[PDB]
Formats: sequence, C-alpha cells, structure tokens
Amino acid sequence: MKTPLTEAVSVADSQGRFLSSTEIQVAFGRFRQAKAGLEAAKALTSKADSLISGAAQAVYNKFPYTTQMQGPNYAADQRGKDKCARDIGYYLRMVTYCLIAGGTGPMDEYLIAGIDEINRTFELSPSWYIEALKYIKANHGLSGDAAVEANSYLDYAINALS
Amino acid sequence: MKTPLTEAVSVADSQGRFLSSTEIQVAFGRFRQAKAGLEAAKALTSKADSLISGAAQAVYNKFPYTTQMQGPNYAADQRGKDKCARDIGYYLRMVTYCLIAGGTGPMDEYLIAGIDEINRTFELSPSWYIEALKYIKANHGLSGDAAVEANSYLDYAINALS
Amino acid sequence: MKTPLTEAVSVADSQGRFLSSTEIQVAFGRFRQAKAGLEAAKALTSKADSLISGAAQAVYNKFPYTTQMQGPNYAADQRGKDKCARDIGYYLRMVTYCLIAGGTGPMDEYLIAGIDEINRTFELSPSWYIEALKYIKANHGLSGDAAVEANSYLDYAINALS
Amino acid sequence: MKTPLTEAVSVADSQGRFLSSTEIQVAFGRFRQAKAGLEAAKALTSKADSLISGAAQAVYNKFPYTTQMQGPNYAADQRGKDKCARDIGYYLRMVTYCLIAGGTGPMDEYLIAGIDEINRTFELSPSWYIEALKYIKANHGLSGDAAVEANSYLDYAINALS
Amino acid sequence: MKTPLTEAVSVADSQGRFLSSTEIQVAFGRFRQAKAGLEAAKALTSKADSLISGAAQAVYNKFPYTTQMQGPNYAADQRGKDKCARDIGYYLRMVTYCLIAGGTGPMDEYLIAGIDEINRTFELSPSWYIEALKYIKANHGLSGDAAVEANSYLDYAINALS
Amino acid sequence: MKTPLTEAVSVADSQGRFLSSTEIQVAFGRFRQAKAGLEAAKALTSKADSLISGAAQAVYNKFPYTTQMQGPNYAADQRGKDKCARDIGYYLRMVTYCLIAGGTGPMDEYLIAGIDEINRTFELSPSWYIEALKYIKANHGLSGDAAVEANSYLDYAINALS
Amino acid sequence: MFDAFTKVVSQADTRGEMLSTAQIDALSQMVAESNKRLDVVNRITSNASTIVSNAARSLFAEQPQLIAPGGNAYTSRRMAACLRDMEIILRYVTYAVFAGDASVLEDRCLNGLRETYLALGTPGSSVAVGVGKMKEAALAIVNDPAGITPGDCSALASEIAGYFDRAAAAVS
Amino acid sequence: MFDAFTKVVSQADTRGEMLSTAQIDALSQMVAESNKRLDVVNRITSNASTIVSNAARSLFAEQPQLIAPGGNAYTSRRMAACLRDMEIILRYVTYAVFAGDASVLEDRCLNGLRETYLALGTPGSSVAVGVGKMKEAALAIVNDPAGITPGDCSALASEIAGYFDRAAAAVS
Amino acid sequence: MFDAFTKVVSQADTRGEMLSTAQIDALSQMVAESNKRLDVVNRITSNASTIVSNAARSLFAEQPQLIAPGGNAYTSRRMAACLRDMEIILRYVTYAVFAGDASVLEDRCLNGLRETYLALGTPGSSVAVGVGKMKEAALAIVNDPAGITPGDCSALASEIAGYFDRAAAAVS
Amino acid sequence: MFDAFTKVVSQADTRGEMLSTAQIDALSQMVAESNKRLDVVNRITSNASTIVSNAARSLFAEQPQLIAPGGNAYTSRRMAACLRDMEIILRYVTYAVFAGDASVLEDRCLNGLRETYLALGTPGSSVAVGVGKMKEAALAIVNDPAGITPGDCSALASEIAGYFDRAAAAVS
Amino acid sequence: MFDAFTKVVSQADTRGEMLSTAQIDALSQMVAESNKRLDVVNRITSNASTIVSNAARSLFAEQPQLIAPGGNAYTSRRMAACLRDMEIILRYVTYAVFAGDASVLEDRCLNGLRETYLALGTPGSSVAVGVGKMKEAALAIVNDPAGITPGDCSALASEIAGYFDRAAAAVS
Amino acid sequence: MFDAFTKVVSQADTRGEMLSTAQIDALSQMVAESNKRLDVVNRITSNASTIVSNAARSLFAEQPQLIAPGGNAYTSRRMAACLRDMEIILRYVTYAVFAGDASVLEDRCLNGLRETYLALGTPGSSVAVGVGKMKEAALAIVNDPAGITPGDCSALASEIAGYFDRAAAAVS
Ligand SMILES: *[C@@H](C)[C@H]1/C(=C/c2[nH]c(/C=C3N=C(/C=C4\NC(=O)C(CC)=C4C)C(C)=C\3CCC(=O)O)c(CCC(=O)O)c2C)NC(=O)[C@@H]1C
Repeated sequence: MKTPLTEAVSVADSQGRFLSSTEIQVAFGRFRQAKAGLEAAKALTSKADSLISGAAQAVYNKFPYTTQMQGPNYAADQRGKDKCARDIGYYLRMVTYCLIAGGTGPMDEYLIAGIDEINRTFELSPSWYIEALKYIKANHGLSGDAAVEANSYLDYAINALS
Repeated sequence: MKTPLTEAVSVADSQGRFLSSTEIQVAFGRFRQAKAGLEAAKALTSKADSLISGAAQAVYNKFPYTTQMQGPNYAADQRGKDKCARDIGYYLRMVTYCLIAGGTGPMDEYLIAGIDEINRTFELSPSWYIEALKYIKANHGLSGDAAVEANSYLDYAINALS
Repeated sequence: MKTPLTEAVSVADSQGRFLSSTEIQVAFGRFRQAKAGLEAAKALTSKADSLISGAAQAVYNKFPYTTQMQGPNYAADQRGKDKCARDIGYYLRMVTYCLIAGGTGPMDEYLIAGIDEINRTFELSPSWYIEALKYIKANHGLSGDAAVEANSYLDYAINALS
Repeated sequence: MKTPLTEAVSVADSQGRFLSSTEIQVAFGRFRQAKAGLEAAKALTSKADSLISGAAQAVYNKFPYTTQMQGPNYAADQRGKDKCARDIGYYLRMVTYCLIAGGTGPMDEYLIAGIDEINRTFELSPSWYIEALKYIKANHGLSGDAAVEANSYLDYAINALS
Repeated sequence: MKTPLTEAVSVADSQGRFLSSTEIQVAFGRFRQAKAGLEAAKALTSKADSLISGAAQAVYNKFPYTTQMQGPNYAADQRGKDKCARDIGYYLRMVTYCLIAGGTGPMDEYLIAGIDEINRTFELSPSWYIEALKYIKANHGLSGDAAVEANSYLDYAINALS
Repeated sequence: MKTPLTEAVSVADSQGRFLSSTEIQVAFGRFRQAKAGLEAAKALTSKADSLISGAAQAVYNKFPYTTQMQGPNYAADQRGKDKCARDIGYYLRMVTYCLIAGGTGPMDEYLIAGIDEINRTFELSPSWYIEALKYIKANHGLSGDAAVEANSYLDYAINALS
Repeated sequence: MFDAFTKVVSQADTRGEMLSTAQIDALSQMVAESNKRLDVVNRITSNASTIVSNAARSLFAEQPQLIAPGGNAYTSRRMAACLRDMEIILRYVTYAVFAGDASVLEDRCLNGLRETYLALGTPGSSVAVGVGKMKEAALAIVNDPAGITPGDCSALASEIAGYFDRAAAAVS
Repeated sequence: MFDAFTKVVSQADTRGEMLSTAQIDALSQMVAESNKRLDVVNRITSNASTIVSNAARSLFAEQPQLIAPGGNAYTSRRMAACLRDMEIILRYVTYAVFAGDASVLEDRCLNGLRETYLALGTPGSSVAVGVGKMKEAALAIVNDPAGITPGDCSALASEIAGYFDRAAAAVS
Repeated sequence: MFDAFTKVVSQADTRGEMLSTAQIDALSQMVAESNKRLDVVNRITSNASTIVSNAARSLFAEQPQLIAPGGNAYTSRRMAACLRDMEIILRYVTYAVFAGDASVLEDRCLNGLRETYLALGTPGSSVAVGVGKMKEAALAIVNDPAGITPGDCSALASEIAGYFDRAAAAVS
Repeated sequence: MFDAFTKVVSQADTRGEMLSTAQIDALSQMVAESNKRLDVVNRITSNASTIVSNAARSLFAEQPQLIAPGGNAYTSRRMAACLRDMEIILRYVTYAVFAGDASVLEDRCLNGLRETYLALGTPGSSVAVGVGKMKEAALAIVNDPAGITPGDCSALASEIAGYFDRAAAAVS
Repeated sequence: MFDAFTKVVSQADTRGEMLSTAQIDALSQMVAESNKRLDVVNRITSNASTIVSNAARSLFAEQPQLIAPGGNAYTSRRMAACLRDMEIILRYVTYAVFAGDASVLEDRCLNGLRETYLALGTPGSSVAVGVGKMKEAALAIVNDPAGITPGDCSALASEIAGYFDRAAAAVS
Repeated sequence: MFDAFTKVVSQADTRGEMLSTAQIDALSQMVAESNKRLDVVNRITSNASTIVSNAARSLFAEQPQLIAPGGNAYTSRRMAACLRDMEIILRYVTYAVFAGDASVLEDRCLNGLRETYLALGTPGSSVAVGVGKMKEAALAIVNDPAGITPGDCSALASEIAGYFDRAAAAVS
C-alpha cells in the first residue's frame, strides 16, 4: 500500500537492509505532514453529507440526461440516485483515508484498481465522476497544506479517470 | 546510490507512476535534515587533519603491535603509517559525503562494496578501523541532530565491519 | 491477424509440423464460407454512405446532448459531426475487411487494440458507438449466411466496447 | 488430441477469447468432411480381416527373410506372425480412428509418440510397416473424398516411419 | 567432448574453482590408462583394412538380402558395398579416437549424435552395424586393459544402436 | 561433497548417462591415491595432540598480544586458550577427513562455508589460523605422496583464508 | 480435452475395438444436427457481455450483502474479479457446446474451483446462483425463433443447460 | 504473416479504402480454384520424406565434397542438421501455398538465412541446389494426373515454383 | 542517476576532495528554495492528463497527415502508443525537477530515442512539437499565482524549461 | 503489511465508515511521540552487530550442546545460519517499531517459522532464549540517558518488548 | 549422496572424532578390491540394452495383461515409458556399485517411487518382477569367467544383488 | 575446449584419417612427463593467493596512479574487481597447463578481453604488467627444488611461461 512508512520498510526489506538515516528521513517527512493531513480528514469528515449531496447535484446539472434516461446505469429513479450518491461518498471516503495514511495507497487498493472494467461493464461514464471530484475540490474549504494534500488526491483520482 | 531523492524517483519509476504525495513527503524529510547535515559536513571538513592524525594515534596506541610487527599490512614504518592515515581519511571523507547526500549511498558505492575482499587479501584487520571510527565519533565535537546523523554513518561503517 | 488460414498455419508452425487434414478442413470451411462473405462485403460497400449517415443520425437521436454540448469530444459543430461520421465509417470498413478475411483479425489489429485508451483520453463514450453498430445491424438488409456472419462481426465490436 | 474441434477451442483458450466466426468456420469444414470419414471408416472396418491378412502377406513377399530368419523380432513362427498381424491391425484401427475424429490425434497419441524407441529396442524395421501400409492404400477400394482422406492418414503414418 | 581432462576442467570452471586434488586424481587415472589406450589405437590402426573388409563380409553373411535386393540403401551393387565399407571404416576410426582421448567424446560428437535421424531417413538397419561391431570386438586381437577399453567403446556404440 | 567418486557419478547423472570409461579412470586415480591418503590420515591422527598444542604455542609466539590483551576473542585466559586449541584441532581433523575422502569436500562442507561470517562476527583474525596451519605443514613429519597430499589441503585452507 | 468424436475413440481404444456401426450412426446424427449446434454457439457468444452484466446486476440485487462494505464483491478490485469469473465460466460453457463434450469445461475451469473459493473466502453458492441466471438468459437467446430456419432444438437446449448445471454444482 | 485475403486488406487500409469490386472478383477466382490448391498441399505433404530424402541423395551425389571428411555435411550431427534444414524449407513452402502468400516463408524462414549460413560456413549455393531438387520432385508430384479429377493446375504450379525459387535465391 | 547532491559528491570523489565551503553553500541555496521545487512537481503531475490530451489534440490539428489513413498515428494501436510517449516524456521531466538533476531523464528516457523513432518511421520533428506544446502548458501551471504563497519561481521555471528543451532536441 | 495509519484505515473500510475523532486523536498523540520512536530505531540499528554477537555468545555459553559436535549450531555453515537468523529477527523487529505495527514481522518473518524449524531439527526454545537476550540488550540501549534529550520512553519500551515477545512465542 | 568414504566421514563428524585405526584399515581392503568393482560396473553398463530388452520381453510374455488394450504397457508412449523406467533403475544401481554406497540410488531414484506408481496406476509388483529379471541377468554377466583375470567376486555379487533387492522392495 | 589429446583427434577427423604413429608418439612423451605437469599445477594453485596479492601490491607501488582517487583501481568495488581479474587469469592459465592445450584459456578467458577493457577504460598495458609479475612468481614456485623428486622441468616451465605470455599479449 503506497504510503511513506510502508514503502520505506518495503524498499529496505527488498534490499535486505536495516533501516538507515534515509528511511528515517522519510518518516520525518511523514510526521511533519501528518499534522496537516489528520486535520484535513477531520474537516472533510464533518462536511461529508453536504459535499456528497452538492457533488451529486453538480453532476446532474452538468449532465441532465442522467436524471432522465431510462436504464439501470442512470439516475432517473430513486434507485439510480442512491447508487450515485453512494459512489460519490465512496470517493470522498477514500480521499480522507489517503490523508490519514499520507499516500494514495488506500484509494489505489480499494477503488482505482479495477475501476475501468466496472465503468465499461455497467456503462457508467468517467466524466460524471470527474465532475463530482472537481466540485469537492472547489468546496471543501480547506486551507494551507491541508488543502494542498487533499487536492493532490482528488486530482490523482481525476487523472486516473482521464 | 541510495539517498531519499534518488530512491523515491526509483520506486516511482519502477512502478511506472508519476511522483505523488508520498514522494513529496520523502523530499520534505530530506530538505529538513539537510540543514543539520550540511553544517556537520562543514565542521568535520575543518577539523579533518586533527581528526585523522588523532585517530591514527589512537589506533597505534590501542594496538601497539601495529607499529611493532614487520610486514606490508602493518605500520612499523612510515609507508604503512602514511597508508593508514590515508585510509582513515577515506572513511572521514565518505562520512561527510553521506551527510551531504542524506544517505549511506556514497559510502556503499565507493567504500563498503568490496571492502571484504580487500581486507582479506591484504590482511588488514577490521577492528583497527573500528577503533579509528570510535575515536572520530568521540571527538568530532558535534551536537544536536548534526551529531546524531554523523554518528549514524560512523556506526553504519562499524556495523558493516563487524 | 486472426483468420482461419493464418491460424491454421500458426498452430502448425508452433508445433513444428506439416499441415495435416485438420488444417485442410479448416481451409475447406474458409473457402465454403467465403462465397457468402465476399457477397456481403460487396453489398455493404455499396450501401456504405447511407449506412454511415444513418447510423450517425441514430446516435444523435438517441443521445441528443452529443449535438448540443460544446466541447471537443462532442458533435455540436460541423467539426465534431465530421469526426463522428469518419469514426463510424472506420467501424464499417473494418466490418467489410473481416468479411473478406473471414475473421476478426483486421478489426482487432487496426481498431480494437488501444480503443479503450483512446475513448478514455478523448472522453468518447463507448455507448455512442454501440448505438451506431446496432443501427447498421438492423439496416444492412442482408440475409442468409451473409447476414449471420456480418452480424457476428458487428456483435463482436459491441462486445469489445461493453 | 489434435482434431479440428479441439484445436479450434485450444487456440481460442490460449488467447483467452470467446469462439468467433473463424472457429465456427473450422467446425463447418469438419462436419462437411465427416461424411467421407464415417463412410471410409465403416468400409475399412468391414474389410479389416481381409486387409490385415493381405498386408501381412505383402510384407512377407517383399521381405522373405522375415519368415526364414531366427529371432523374436521375426515372423518365422506362428508367434511372430501373430504379433505382426496384430501390429498391422493396430495401424489399421488407428487409421479408422483418425477418419472418425477428423485428425491425426488418435494415432499421434496412441501409436506415433514413442514408436521410435520401440522399433529400436525390439529390432523391428520401419520398412516392414511402410510396405503393409502401402498395401492397404492400394487395396481399400474406397473412392472420392473417402479415399483421399483415408490415404492421407496412411501416408502420414508412412512419413512418421521414414 | 567427454574425456577425463576436459570434464575435470569443466566442472571446476563451472564451480569457479581452482583445480584441486580431486581433479589431479582424475588426471592420474587418465595418464595411467593412456599407456594402454595409445598402444591399442596403434594396433587397431595397423589392421584396419583387414578388420573393415572382414566386418563387412560378416554383415553380408548374416543378412544375405543386403547384397541381392534392389534399392539405394542396399549393397547389391558396387556403389552400395563401397558405401557400407566406408561406414564401417568410420565406426572403427571413431573407436581409435576414443582410445586416444580416453573417453566416448569423439564418437559422441562425430557419429552418435544424429545417427537415429540418418538411419531412419536412408532406411539403414541398425542391426547391420551392430553385427559389424560385434565382428571387430572378436577379431581385434587386443589383450589386457587395451582390449577391455576398446571393447567398452565398441559395446557403447552397440548400446547406442539398440 | 567434492570427491572424485561423488563428482564422477554426479556429472553422469546430470547428463543422464551410464558411467563410461571416463568415470572408470577417475575411480582409478582415486584408488591409486587412496593408499597414501589413508596412511597420512593415520599418522596425523596419532600425532594430533602434539600437533595441536604445538601449533597453538606457535600462534601465541608470532602474535604475543593474543595472550595479554583482554577480550572474549583473545586467549588471555584459560577459556580463550581452550577455544583456540579446539579451533586448531578442528582444522586438523578436517584435513584428515579430506585425505580419507580424497577431496576438499569434508572441509568445504563443515568448515570453509561460512568461515568469513564467523571470523568477522567474533573478531577472529584469519592470520592466527594461517600461522597454525603453516606450523602443522612444517611439522607433520610425513613423506612421499602422503606429504604432498596433506600439504595440498593445508595450503587449500590457507588460501581460503587469504 | 475431448470433443464428441475423440471421446468415443478413447473409449473404443481401451477395449481395442473399432467403432461399431451403431456408434458410427450415433456420430452421423450428431454431424447431421451440427448446424443447430453452431447457431447456439454463435448466439450465446454474440450476447456474452449482456448475459454477464444482467446476471451480475440481478445477483447483487438479490444478495446485497455481497456489495456492501466488507462484502466479497466490495471494492473495485474484487467486483472486477467477480465479473471476470462469470465471463470465464460462460466462455468455458460455450467451448463445451462447440466440442460436444464437457471435458474442456471440467478440466480447465471447474477443477479445483471450489477449493479456490474456500481459501479466498468467496461464497461458492452465490457464484452458483449467478451461473444459474446466465443459463436462463442463454437458453432464451438460443431458443429465439426469429431470423432462423425453423426446427426442433430441444435436445441441444437440454445439453447446454447440462453444462451450466455442472458449473453450478462444482462450486455449490 | 498474411494470407491471400489479409494481404489485400492490408494495402487497402493504408489507403484507407474499401476493396474495389475488381479486387473482390480476383479474390473470387482464387476461392474458385481452392480445391486444386488444397490438393497440392496434401500431395506435397504426403510425400515429404520422399522429396527430402531423394533430394538429399541426389544433392550429395552431385556434390560429393559435402559428405567427404571436413565437408559441411560430414559427421552425423551435421548430416542430421542438413536433412532437417531441407525439411524445414519444404514445410514453409507448403505453408505459403496454403496461405496463398509468401510472407510466412520470408519472415519465419528466409530472413537472415544467408548470414546464418555464412557465419556457420555452410555453402549457401549447395543449399540452393538442394532446394532446386526439391522443387523438381514437388511439381512432378503435384502434376501427377493419377487418382485426381482432371483439370488445369498450371497457374498453381508456377506459384509453387516461385516459392521454391524465392527460397533458393535467399540462401545462394 | 544522480540527484543534485550526489551529482556534486560524485565529481568531488573523482578528485579525492571534500566539498568546498563554496560548494556546500550552493547546495544550501537549493535546500532553501526546495518548497518551490516540490510545488512545481505537484502542479505538473496534478494536471498530467490535461497537458497530454490538449497537446495531442493540438498537434493532430496542426499536422493532419499524422492521423490520415497510412499516417504514423493512424489506427487505434498507433494512436495509443503516441499518447503514451507524450505521457512518458512528461513523467521523466518531472522526475528530473524533483531530483534537481537531468540524468534520470537523459539516461532512462532520451537515450537512443532518436534512433527508435528513426527505425519505426515516427517523425521526431512532430514529437518535438508535441513536447514544446506540453512545455508551454506546464510552465503556465507552475507560474499560476492562485492559491499559493507569493514568491519568485523564475529560476525554477527556467530549470524546468531546460528539461523540456533537452527532450525536444533529443528526438529532432 | 500495515503501518500504524493504514492499519486503522483498513479496519474502517470493512465497516464502510470514516475514522472517528477518537481514532484520529489517538493517531495524533502517536505522531507527537514520533521523535522517540525514531531514536529507538536509530539506536537499536546502530548497535545491531553488538546486540547480535553478544546475545549469541551468551546463548552458546549457557547452551553448549548447541555448538558441540553434532549440535544444530555446529559447523561453520550452521553457525553462520544461526547468527543470520538472529540478525533477521532483529531486523524485522526494527521494521515493526518503525511502522508502529506488527504485521511486517508476523507476515514476512514469524509466519511458518515454527514449522520450518521443526522440519529442520532446530530448537525453538533455544532460539527464544537468544531472542530474549537480544531484547534485554536492545531495551538497555534505547533507555540509555546519555547524549539524548531527557523524557519518558516507557510506553515505547513496552511496545518494543512486545514485538520481541511476539517473536519468542512464535518459535518457542 | 555419499561414497564409501564420505559416508564414514560424515558419521565421524557428527561425533567430532577422527576415524579409528581399525575403521581406516577397513577402507583399505575396500581399496584393495577396487578393480573388481570397476569390472562389475563396466560389465553391467556394456550390456545395459540386452539386460533391459530381454527382461522386458520376458515380463510381457509372463503378464500379457500389461500389453493388452487398456493395459498399463499398452500404446507406444506407455511401452516406451516402461522401457525407460527399467533402464533408469538399472542405471542407478550401477551408480551405487561404483560409489560403494546406496545413497544415490535411494535419494535420486527410489525416493517416492512406490507412491508415484500408485498414483499413475502402474502395478509395482510387475515392476518388481522386472527388476528381479534384470538382477538375475546382471549377476550372470558380472560372474561370467570369460575374458577376465580369475578371482573371487562373491562379496561384490552379494553387494550388487543387495542394491537390486532394495529397488524391487521399494516399488513393491 | 580441447585437451592435448582431443586437439589432435579433431585435426585428424578433418582430414578424415587415423592418427599417425608420429602424432601418437608426441602424445606419449606428454604422458611420460605428466607427473611433472601435475606438480606444477599443484604448486601454482597452492600459492594462488600469494602470487596474486604480491603481484597486485607490486603493480600499485610501480603504478600509483591506478589507486589514486580517480584511478581505475580506486574505490573498493574496482579494487576488488581488479584483484578478481588477476585471480581469474591465473586460474585459466592453470587450466591450460593441466589440459595441455591453450584453447580453454583463449576461448573462455582472453576472448574479447582486450575490447572489454577498452570499453571500460581499464589500462590493458597495466594488466599485462600484473600478469607478467604473476608469471615470474609462479615460475619461481614451480622451479623450487625443495620437497620434490629432483629432475628437469625446463620444458614444462617454458610451456607455462607461454600461457602467461598469451594472456599478457591478449590485453596489450
Ligand atoms: C492439379 C493440382 C491437379 C488437379 C487437381 C484438382 N482437384 C480437384 C478437386 C478436388 N480436390 C479435393 C480435395 C480433397 N478432398 C478431400 O477429401 C481432401 C482431404 C482432406 C482433399 C485435399 C476435392 C474435394 C475436390 C473436388 C471433388 C473432386 O474430386 O473433383 C479438381 C477439380 C476442380 C474443383 O475445384 O473441384 C482439380 C482440377 N487436377 C489435375 O489434373 C492435376 C494433376
């Protein structure tokens, strides 16, 4: 799982070496940053319900046919709308995990790997989700390093979908 | 050459990934520690002559037979005392390169790799060098993080030799 | 390129053997089918223009937003409509190549390999092309074996996009 | 076991693909040829006893020493003649299997693989079997495709022994 | 080449080791044996013609049909008898090479490797050759270690042909 | 382990062949040398005690610091002298095994493999052992082939240590 | 693997017998109804993606515990693996229809599958349910009377169902 | 590699075109005489060992230096390799006739053969003579009027000849 | 590969000398501006998808022959490889910025690229254009004053442009 | 393997929820003690050789039958393997302290050890004694008040002892 | 594997002792009889083919069920695999006589054979019968007084027979 | 690789003839002096580490620029590699002496060596000097009259010197 601490150990283990000042520096970096990352996860978690509803609304506004077209892959009914808000909540939950771990590992593990096959099979459009992520980026209201790290994980997901 | 920066780019490259927050955190830890490391390097460099000669004396006085026994691997003559001070200078120089690079990379590359066939072939005792390094550890006169890191490299060499 | 003749040769070559009655039976099947296939390729080639312009309007009618939303990936302007007609022409030309060669090889090699990276990068929805393919399938006006084979290549492309 | 149907499935399985029009064309050629194979197989089965006796006698006429010379590998006694007739019987049975299967599989698997070591070890001449096979070719009395396919398996066996 | 001196160096080389007492003993054994092997090669060489001409007559007597049957693989004519004598000469010559080298190496590389493909392709019977080798065994007139080593190579060829 | 008999069988096995004259010669070399090797082993065994204790005093004499310097790796106390004499007896015992087996195998297996890690870890100088081996070389009192072979294993160990 | 013809040849060889006229007739009939068999392979294959997606969509609707956090089909990596398994099984079933023998299916797909699922913690019974849904959809597609020469495909439909049923029983 | 059909489809794609009615007609005359093409493949393959063995026997009689000590075909290892190369070249020629295109022979057989032989020291001109001998025997076998429906295969005969010639030119 | 630190250390060792106070001061300035370097790396990486697609879109519009049938970027497989190359070059350029040295880019990316394109027939001049297009885009993103502590990044911006320049020149 | 962070993240995902304030606060007070954690790692590592050799020397002194002829640590090969084993356990133990989680130690080291030793004939109890000696020595070093900012490291000390104890149990 | 010498050495090492004088003397009479051992090996090896073929031909005449359709020795592949097994076993017996120790035979050949046959369905008692047929023939050749210096080889024939017996018993 | 015997066997095969008594007589002389040859191999090998180290020490004393910072032998890795090269060459020389033929040395060691050093920047002339020093040391050891049956080894010594010279010229 891609994170400063596990990768430092992983690399060293692969080389059969004890940890050295190099890995120790990797940890200093993770701990200097964890102060901002844990504060961001706290905040995002507080604004979760609003960020999810606002994000889903922004998607429908940009792609109105999604709320109209008949089909299990759309949100014309309550079932589809619930699936959609659920998916967006997943993305947001994954982002807070990344801030807590200090790396993309959690998202890579639980969400990015296999996403292409899913979107193709169930005919879901990457563009819809990209819109949702752009919305959360412009509305989380984080500041300083907290905002910078948070935005890095949202853009990461966006890059994975495009 | 293992250093926080090179290792980070290496892992990323081997995974075919762009750099991410994990690698940025590695870089923060390295630049934070560099301040201490660059000063220590400066300090050891200025007290080099004194440290090298002092360490050579400590070893001769600790292993008196090294100046009594005949043979090319000993210091019973000027040629051998000169070779010995030279070797001790190599270790001190490698230690300041590590402080500058932020990792054992330089020492691994130019000194550690192959030190075994060298000492075996020329009948040089590791314990002599261990004694020199212990002397340098106790006499560089550094303090704080500068000293902690310096000693981590001096101790790394000692562990490679035992 | 997956064709009955080339695959028969390939398996024989891999096994290091001369062609036996098994591979001759493969060719018997190929040449027997070829009559219908060549006939079908001619038929489609003459109806090409109307099949393409028709499939295009079929997509525009099914996904009205594709002719309304501004953006390089859409067909709201002449430039986008031309790109779309061209793309649909590519799929049809590939279908006639398959009928002529007696296999999916031509389509696999020139169109299917890498199509996912392209649709993702340029944000083109696979559903748009699936609709165009369904139209051609319902309007080529072929019958007999020619229709069964032609349809199998159209259904193959649909399966590659879903 | 090499036959048109199992080979079509194999090339497809090795590529992790669903069967396509190429494999169906393989099946078409197989079922078209099956008519001749089944007839040739039934005919040869009804002339078996006559073909086996005449073939053995053909070998004895061509290589008279095989009936005079002493040794367990020769047919100078009833024991050896019986073994010979039996071996020839095996060859004819395998041929009917090939005609039924539409491929050399049955023969490759039950007779050809390992035949070299057997003829070397027991001191049997491949030439004796080649003559017996040539006799069956000239006396099966088949016509049309039934004859053509039957002769191809007999010749295949001949090529494996020379 | 399979010879004591060559194998000793080979294993050592593959182990990246200097030669040791183990390999020096291999040399002792080869040089002890060379005394008889070298004399035995001289003896066989001086009676080559008589041995070759006699081994051939012995083959023609056991297999009289080889001088009567029409065909390129037989010796009913002069071309065939000349080919046959040549082949036997080759067998005898390889045997002497083996006595000189102290191993089956020369034979393995110049005669054994590929003999199977040759005999089958030109329809030459291994039995013919085995009878010629048997004749040389009983007529070389060697004694002691020279006879024992020589027979081991003759029997080695026989074993390779059955 | 590395011995003429084991080695010969191993090469043959690796090549999947029966033993030929080559391996028989290896055996001849081993059995010819066995006479001397066995007698040498007997002699060294009977003079072991004087040999071990004399080699020990020899070491203490070329390296006097080993008996007045404090430390577990030294022989300043009774405990250190005991471990040292034990170690020297190990080398001698291994040398007699080599003579009996006719190869370095025993020593390679039970002593040489891993020696580098032990000497480094416990800070034992290979120089000390080399001196002991030289003493045994000069005082075993053997003659003829017995001496040459015994000396080859003594020099083998010395080389493994330098 | 065997196909309809080599299966019989293998049985005959162990007895050292040539095929009987009855066995030849039996095989002859098989050859006679072969166009029908190829149509069934073409029809199932041509609708592969919709047979899998619809069967999957329906399975997760009936068994929500599967896609709920902590469920075996939860997370993209696991859902994708699940979809792939359904497609893999459908592919092997079509191979068996084409060959006229189940060996390919039993040998390269069903063998050791139950143990695999047991070790991973995947509910084999839920896979069996998904396989059953694929069977339903496949048979409907094969029996479609439109655009084809009329005729009885009864026996074949029964054989096809038999392969799906074997797959379901192997992990149930 | 290409077969007669994909070769044309290849050229077409580069021009971004659909096959002309004329091109399809040409591919049509090819399908029409396919039985003849299949007979030639079956006939050459069914006589492979006789073509190679007879070609080698004749090659060695015309060029005895090849089998004289020191010659490139002297020693069993070298003789076995030589016969093997002739079988390989013949095999790839029958693949070309089957496919109706030389791409397979050029790519997997002839490519870099000159240099390989030059590096080994094998006389490329002697290989060509052996290939020419195989051509003679092959064509005779193909054109045997016995046991076959009478017809005109002269066009085919020249196609086959062209492949053998292509091979001989590639080594010499 | 070297980073800014090991690059100087390596040259010093070659002269058997310890870094001079002048050299250690230089490396100190770099440590001082490190925050800005890491920002530039984060900003370019965060917009990689956009930088590549827009550059490709623009390149094809300017050089239509590249996508016409028969053009080096025509067919799905060739277009995907092209887009991949653009992405690869961008990724290696960002590696060089993060490390403060161009070795990783020169060694693992640009080395022998010109001859690779030459062998495939890929017009290196067109690749250069795409690179230059990514450069202008990347620099605009780095220098964006929005949402970041104001300061001078001119030196950096210059070092970054240099890496894009090396790349464009290596394929031309 | 997990580190302190991803360990909490993983348990949360299977429940489908975000970390609670309590969970985040706990991780926070751990980040606050990170300096001591890195000192303990640096100290143990810096004395690896000493810790291993002194522990082994002490083990062989009280368990002579281990090095007597026939013993499991008799002969150089075996003594080397034994020393290596101890260094290995110490190495993984330090990985665990660094990551703040025992998974790397359990997953990649202890897992299977008991059985592989039993198959080898190696005494697990003796190994447990050696691990215990290494523990004693390691904690005395971490707790050395010389040359370090004074403070309380008792909690950390117990965590370390814990990993060592995990190891001793895994083989004893 | 061990030879007569390393076998004794390995046992002395586990005890930490040097070989006794009486033991060394024993290895001497062994070295004294070496010529007889080598003739033994040479004789068996030189007749490997006759021993195997005759034993096999005799086994099959006694148990015709093995070569009847459906029998384990039926078909060329199985017959060949069977002849090979007898050759392999004979080969390892000669390795054992040469080394003067059974270890090579037990370790590299007899190890797990009984189990292998049980799994394959091969009847070990028939293999045992075949091993016995080879033993009888090998001993007759070793004891043949023709063309060899007269002397006693009874102790050798005894040791040789013992290896054949170990084999027969390992598959039974 | 060839040994003294097979080397002549090989040239004889190319002429397709048996060895002449003259050729055999030369082999006999070599067999007569084999004891002296084995003594030389044993003596050089027994002093391998001394020959190498002493030669190495002398090389560097004479050519100090090789070990000065920047020199090809400076740094442990390169020193170790340099020492290894010396040992490898000496090892191969002893092989040639034992086999009585230079092929193994030329084939497995000197082949491509000159080019290798050129590509690396390793002064080949310096290697030659080192080889020359080993030669002098080896020959002195070989010619020591102590502990050996008195006799003449000037011929062998001259042959040994030849191998050492082939090596030096090969990298010169
Ligand atoms: C020139 C090469 C010679 C020649 C050829 C020729 N052949 C045919 C016809 C057929 N050949 C086949 C072939 C096969 N049937 C089988 O069952 C198998 C084994 C798997 C093979 C290879 C078939 C079925 C036919 C058609 C039926 C028939 O026998 O006529 C023709 C006729 C043209 C056609 O296309 O049908 C010709 C001309 N004729 C010669 O004179 C040359 C010596």
